[PDB]
Amino acid sequence: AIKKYKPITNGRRNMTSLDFAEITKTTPEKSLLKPLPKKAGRNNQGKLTVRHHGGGHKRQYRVIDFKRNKDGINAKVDSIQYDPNRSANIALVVYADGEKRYIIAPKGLEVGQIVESGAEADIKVGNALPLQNIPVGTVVHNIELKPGKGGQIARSAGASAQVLGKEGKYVLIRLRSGEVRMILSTCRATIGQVGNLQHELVNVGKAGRSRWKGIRPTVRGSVMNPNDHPHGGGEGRAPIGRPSPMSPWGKPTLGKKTRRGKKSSDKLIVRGR
Amino acid sequence: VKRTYQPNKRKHSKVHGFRKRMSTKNGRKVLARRRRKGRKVLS
Amino acid sequence: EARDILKRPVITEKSSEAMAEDKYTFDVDTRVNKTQVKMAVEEIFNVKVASVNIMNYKPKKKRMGRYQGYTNKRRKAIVTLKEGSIDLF
RNA sequence: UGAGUAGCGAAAGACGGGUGAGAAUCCCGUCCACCGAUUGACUAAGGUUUCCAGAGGAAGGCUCGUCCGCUCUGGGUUAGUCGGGUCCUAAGCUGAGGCCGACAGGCGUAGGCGAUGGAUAACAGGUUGAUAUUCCUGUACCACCUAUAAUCGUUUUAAUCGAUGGGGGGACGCAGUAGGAUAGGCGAAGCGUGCGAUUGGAUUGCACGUCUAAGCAGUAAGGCUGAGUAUUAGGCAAAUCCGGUACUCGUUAAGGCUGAGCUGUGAUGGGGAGAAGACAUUGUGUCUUCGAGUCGUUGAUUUCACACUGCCGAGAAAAGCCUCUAGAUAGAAAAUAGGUGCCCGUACCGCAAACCGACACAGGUAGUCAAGAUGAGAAUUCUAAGGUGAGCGAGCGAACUCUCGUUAAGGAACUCGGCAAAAUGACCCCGUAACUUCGGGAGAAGGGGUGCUCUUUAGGGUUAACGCCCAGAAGAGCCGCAGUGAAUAGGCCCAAGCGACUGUUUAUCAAAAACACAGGUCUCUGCUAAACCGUAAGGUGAUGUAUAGGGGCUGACGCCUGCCCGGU
RNA sequence: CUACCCUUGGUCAGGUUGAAGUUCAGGUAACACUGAAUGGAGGACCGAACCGACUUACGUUGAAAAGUGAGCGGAUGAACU
Ligand SMILES: [Mg+2]
Ligand SMILES: [Mg+2]
Ligand SMILES: [Mg+2]
Ligand SMILES: [Mg+2]
Ligand SMILES: [Mg+2]
Ligand SMILES: [Mg+2]
Ligand SMILES: [Mg+2]
Ligand SMILES: [Mg+2]
Ligand SMILES: [Mg+2]
Ligand SMILES: [Mg+2]
Ligand SMILES: [Mg+2]
Ligand SMILES: [Mg+2]
Ligand SMILES: [Mg+2]
Ligand SMILES: [Mg+2]
Ligand SMILES: [Mg+2]
Ligand SMILES: [Mg+2]
Ligand SMILES: [Mg+2]
Ligand SMILES: [Mg+2]
Ligand SMILES: [Mg+2]
Ligand SMILES: [Mg+2]
Ligand SMILES: [Mg+2]
Ligand SMILES: [Mg+2]
Ligand SMILES: [Mg+2]
Ligand SMILES: [Mg+2]
Ligand SMILES: [Mg+2]
Ligand SMILES: [Mg+2]
Ligand SMILES: [Mg+2]
Ligand SMILES: [Mg+2]
Ligand SMILES: [Mg+2]
Ligand SMILES: [Mg+2]
Ligand SMILES: [Mg+2]
Ligand SMILES: [Mg+2]
Ligand SMILES: [Mg+2]
Ligand SMILES: [Mg+2]
Ligand SMILES: [Mg+2]
Ligand SMILES: [Mg+2]
Repeated sequence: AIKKYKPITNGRRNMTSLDFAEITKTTPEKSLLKPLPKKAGRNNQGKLTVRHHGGGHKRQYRVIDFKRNKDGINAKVDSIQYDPNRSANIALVVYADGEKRYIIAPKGLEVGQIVESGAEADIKVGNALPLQNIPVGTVVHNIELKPGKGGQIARSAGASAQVLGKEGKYVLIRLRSGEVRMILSTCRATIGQVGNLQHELVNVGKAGRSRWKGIRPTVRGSVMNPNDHPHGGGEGRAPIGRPSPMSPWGKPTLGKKTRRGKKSSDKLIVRGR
Repeated sequence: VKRTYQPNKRKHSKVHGFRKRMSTKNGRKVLARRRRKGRKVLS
Repeated sequence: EARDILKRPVITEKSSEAMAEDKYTFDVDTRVNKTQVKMAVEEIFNVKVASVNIMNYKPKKKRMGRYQGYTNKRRKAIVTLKEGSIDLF
């Protein structure tokens, strides 16, 4: 899974990478591609509103079926492919009527395997079902919050959640974060865990590789000036020098909770992370 | 040493030209001011 | 409108050499096209026009005393006759 | 006033002959010198007439001026095919209705605009003072139109057109070698053309040339690719097209798609080192005829070609194009002949005296081409093609300042400090320590060799061979102070502090131990996420979803990170 | 002009080192493993173009309102344009 580079240079020293053995086709499905120009963290006013985004390799977008709403028709896993837009890999599947779609690639999905969706689908990896029909204790991913909107939860590499119980209109689920919350039982989920489990272990190794990923450098608050940052100024190095560490925009940033009050989901959230 | 002014017909027109001036309320105010003063060149 | 399309003939050394080659040079209305020039020539001089080349000349800076200005811009056509001849004199 | 003072802005000129009122400074000539990965040839921006011819010499020109990018007068830019428009879309801009907002107005859907990218039919020669793929000559190609048409159709059609729809295609990264070609280079007792030395010698001696496009027809190094037939929960309807599926045959083949180049033709034409005739008030000023095109070798940074192989960071769009139907309608056209084909740019400068720098300014300015000797090379030195001698000079050869060379004995005694300088420097061979994260340290260090002649002799590429090219080994000799004989080309070592490292920074006194960094950790955030911009709408986050996103601190890696929650 | 960014293009003589992987041979009960060859990695190495700006001399009513000479760093990349 993980390949460790030899220290031929100080740049490569301690660097690692995925071996991409899971990938079975190295080019994408042409008809499922769309252009994805970079925003570099700049909004519709043309202003930088999120720091540290910019540059990086050009990417095409792969249209991904998060909805899994094509029910009662088998689809055969043509290939597992790399996708630059997300940590998970993606499986190109071919339905029995000849329509082709990308899905998040679950752990253990193999080329030639069959997947299905709907209330009658079997409980096996890659099948999509309403939480109504998914048994208690099952590990799932790509979970909807609103029926028919498409999966929004547990889509990263290695992500999964566990079905815990079934109230009347809602099913209890334990999310990767540890939160236990209710989700409408008409919402769908895909059986299994998202694949590419070694993603998090990669040692990026050098600054340039982050740059290829489109991440620009993070300048620490303490090495700016007072007009730049609450931590700026001071002669020589200085400690934080106030009761709490502060964000660049002057808000406390260590332990201060920011979840807004009076949210609709607060009565659905059973146990915080 | 590279100097500040690097002329470019397209840039000059698109930034300071007649249609750019006309496309904004304040640009139209620029034109009105220059006409009032009696400028030969409005844009 | 042919008499408006054609303004005057051009008489220069280069134009005289062209005339030796059966090419007649005219200053024409700055708004007309090559086709209009051909049709005007055929209407006015009862010739058959083989082809028309055309070109524009920018206003040229010109001085007289302390007054600076420009000459008129010009549109100059060179009409190659297929049949016939034109006597400008 | 300073004062006839500082300065006259990187440089090599000399003389002869002209011209003129006047000449170091203008013109012509000879010789000399300078650049030549260029000071040469193109060209995009930018400038906008500075271009050409004739005339001038007030002012401008750092001197002069008979001259000029100056002044006067008159001229000069030619396109169906080159670049742009009548084609396409990217970022971005704009935006009917719409959403938002005291006003002003902001945002935004459909739709438009918008090259720096996609598509797209012409080449060679000749010609002027000034334009030329634009004019002329020759020979093409593209779209459209008209007439005549071998032939096919004639209303469910079936000849033909065909979507504003479907599908295919266009269509793409980075690196790495290998190969086929071609351009270009080089050689030749192949051929052609000149010349044949007076300074001692030679006369198979010396010098020069040794080509020709698009188009059309054929061919083919290489690259890629199974094909056929049935059927159909999909491609908003349909589909014979695409996708899916099943079967038959096939699979180091055949067929299909691509493809540099080559051959012929184009072309008894053009060009051509040159020769012979002439004409001419003297004529380098022009007319007619004639004039060779070979073989070998080398060989691309061009092309086949993002082809092939490998890789992770996973690499535009839309149209042109092809195809499918839904639809349309009696008519369609292989060929032949004739015809039609607009607008804009086109001059000139363009590593510069014409652009940006107030200057005829030692700066800055994207891209293309770029020969010989040497060499690994686009380095180095000298040359070619081509261009240039720099818009003040003449003397003198003081101090002093600058730039350069050398230096007895000594050799860091200088100095804040070896600052500067000196030394090292190429290629081959021998040889090379602690330490180490096992990669390194390393070109460690420290040594040896290097020219020329001749003899003998293992090879490799290309060829029937000869021949051409590459490339060693051994021995014997010769010369100098010295053989990478010039130029270009690391000084090395032992230790300590700091930062892991490659990077980044105070444009214009600080390049660092500062920033960043990969790694660590804390913390927020369940998605209309948190954070951020905005009054809002609308956005970034993210077409992401806790292996994710924001913020704080720490800063590779190794070993570790103790006690205190009273205060905030 | 300059900072960052967006889309779309361009450029980087020549030489060197030799990661992973693979094949062959050996080796093993089988693997480890060893050697050779192959292979062509890298914010890798030397060095022009190009980018930069460490030292120093010169210049300081400059040739230049930041330059020039000689050395200097990077030069397939977080490159330059
Ligand atoms: Mg950040
Ligand atoms: Mg600071
Ligand atoms: Mg403050
Ligand atoms: Mg402080
Ligand atoms: Mg302190
Ligand atoms: Mg024209
Ligand atoms: Mg005096
Ligand atoms: Mg004095
Ligand atoms: Mg004096
Ligand atoms: Mg003086
Ligand atoms: Mg001078
Ligand atoms: Mg002139
Ligand atoms: Mg004078
Ligand atoms: Mg409106
Ligand atoms: Mg273009
Ligand atoms: Mg010319
Ligand atoms: Mg003699
Ligand atoms: Mg022209
Ligand atoms: Mg020209
Ligand atoms: Mg430059
Ligand atoms: Mg040189
Ligand atoms: Mg001495
Ligand atoms: Mg001595
Ligand atoms: Mg001392
Ligand atoms: Mg002393
Ligand atoms: Mg020194
Ligand atoms: Mg450092
Ligand atoms: Mg500074
Ligand atoms: Mg400095
Ligand atoms: Mg720190
Ligand atoms: Mg502590
Ligand atoms: Mg490097
Ligand atoms: Mg800088
Ligand atoms: Mg320098
Ligand atoms: Mg270095
Ligand atoms: Mg280097």
